Amino acid sequence: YSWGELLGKWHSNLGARPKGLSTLVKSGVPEALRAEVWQLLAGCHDNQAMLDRYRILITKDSAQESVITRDIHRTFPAHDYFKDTGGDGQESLYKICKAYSVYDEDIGYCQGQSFLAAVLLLHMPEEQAFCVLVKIMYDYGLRDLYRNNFEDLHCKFYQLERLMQEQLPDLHSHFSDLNLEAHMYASQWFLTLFTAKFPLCMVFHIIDLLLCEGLNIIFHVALALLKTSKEDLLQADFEGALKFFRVQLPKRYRAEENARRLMEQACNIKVPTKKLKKYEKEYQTMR
Repeated sequence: YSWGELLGKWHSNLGARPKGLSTLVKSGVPEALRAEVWQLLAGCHDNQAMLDRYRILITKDSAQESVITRDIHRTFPAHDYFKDTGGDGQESLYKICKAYSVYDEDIGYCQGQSFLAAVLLLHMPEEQAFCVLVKIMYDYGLRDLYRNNFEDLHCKFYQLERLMQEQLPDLHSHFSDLNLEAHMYASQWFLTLFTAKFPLCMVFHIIDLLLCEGLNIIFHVALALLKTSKEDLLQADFEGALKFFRVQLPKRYRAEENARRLMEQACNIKVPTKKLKKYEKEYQTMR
């Protein structure tokens, strides 16, 4: 089945996902089609109200200049589009982040959010990147992870640990012996959607899957990463395991072949909503 046939049908029934979308996203959106598909998946249709709002938000001043500026100078600094500090990429990135800090009047701009903005900007006009970023934060519930001094993120750490305990017991046993807990290695995984440390070709694939199947995909990729790395991690001590996550693990998905396979593995791995429910309740009652 093809993206050509699928988009043809999508465009003739705008408010409804056509069949076979999931199987196609699983293999990955062709780079060339991402601007269009991502905006379809997120329910962005060249909105005029949002365009006019954005043009006003980029004229307002933000409290988080310094947090944004800090993040921008370290967002994909080896990529040609973002390398130089006076460049059009960084400027556009600045406008997006500044517009989000004003748009979201409870959370504002969050540390590491510029990595996600950048991924979107690479594929679409600045302003469209803003709209998809707003969608991901609000509709896909990414901003809720930050809410309440990170309440729901902590819940999500518990869930991954219980999933690991059920699906990777040897690794869970070894992590238990080391007191290596999920909040030490998995915070950027959940908060930045891997865009904080992982390679562009890897994270583009992540955005494909997230926008289609929602935030639960992070569980799938986290577990696939842990599974493929089992033997490295099993021989690691405390400091080694963290150094492995922060430095060695990202380098392994720099190429399109290794990124494609990991997403395949992530999609074969089952994270039943029921089981997530179970663990969420377990956690909820604790506090």
